[PDB]
Amino acid sequence: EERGWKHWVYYTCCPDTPYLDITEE
Amino acid sequence: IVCHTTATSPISAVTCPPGENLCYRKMWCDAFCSSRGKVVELGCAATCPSKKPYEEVTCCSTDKCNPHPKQRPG
Repeated sequence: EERGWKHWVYYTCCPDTPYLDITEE
Repeated sequence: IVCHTTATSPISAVTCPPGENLCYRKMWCDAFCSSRGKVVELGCAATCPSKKPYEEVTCCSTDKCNPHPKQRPG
């Protein structure tokens, strides 16, 4: 319904702890 | 060429139309030094600079040649 653009933060060390950024007003 | 990136919901992957088709693998320290882990940003460049400042960067020129290290063999 919203959907923003493209924002991420992938930390080397852990795959189960991904830092995702899409939209958050 | 093809290329990966870290920005949308999951890992993003698109082809670079212009001359800049090189897939760089940028990585520095974000919490691994503190608590969480090292940062990783996947992108497509043409003039892959030096990561000496304070980080790392793998310059490659092959289809989505910028995959993740810890994240891949799930």
